[PDB]
Amino acid sequence: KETAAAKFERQHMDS
Amino acid sequence: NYCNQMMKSRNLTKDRCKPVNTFVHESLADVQAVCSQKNVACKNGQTNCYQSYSTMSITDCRETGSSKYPNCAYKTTQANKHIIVACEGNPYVPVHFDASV
Repeated sequence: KETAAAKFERQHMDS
Repeated sequence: NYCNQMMKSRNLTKDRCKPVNTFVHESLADVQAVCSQKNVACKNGQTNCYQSYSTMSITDCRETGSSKYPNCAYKTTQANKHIIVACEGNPYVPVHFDASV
């Protein structure tokens, strides 16, 4: 469903 | 409060309260590019972490001690610090945050 690198983007990324 | 909001939205605190959480205000490309920068050990010992050359605009979201689910309070702290993420896989990309130098 949600990869490890995808979960990072959602949790921390806020360009 | 930004933390209470972003954290809420991102499903970070929609079923539990997360103690800490850093949000990077830089482009994802720039952030992912960190995976080919200063290679150093993570706190967990493993040496597949890469500190950013430069300092990114961030936001440290701390849960204040007085809060409890369903009410998670967050202390918002803006900053510009080097980030350290653990990259893995192909393409090598950030999968774990680790600190803000």
